[PDB]
Amino acid sequence: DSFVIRGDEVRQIAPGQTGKIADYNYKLPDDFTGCVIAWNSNNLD
Amino acid sequence: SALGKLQDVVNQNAQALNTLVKQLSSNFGAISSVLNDILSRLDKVEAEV
Repeated sequence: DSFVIRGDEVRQIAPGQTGKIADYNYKLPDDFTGCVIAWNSNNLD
Repeated sequence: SALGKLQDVVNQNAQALNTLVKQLSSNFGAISSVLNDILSRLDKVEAEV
């Protein structure tokens, strides 16, 4: 699953979280088995 | 005091049940013993712990 978020939002990409992204865009289940991989893409701007 | 054996059995049943109910108030290291506090004070991951 792949997308671009602001760096401060990356904390929300974890199982059982709350916040705008975790509520209204992309929610992980409480028993999630997997890896979340993220990096700054600031050079694209 | 003649019926001490039977009154002791009634007392021990009441003492055991009162102890079992009083233990609902104990924290066991949890942030509150009122379960609805935990479910309203915290996010789901911390609440489950």
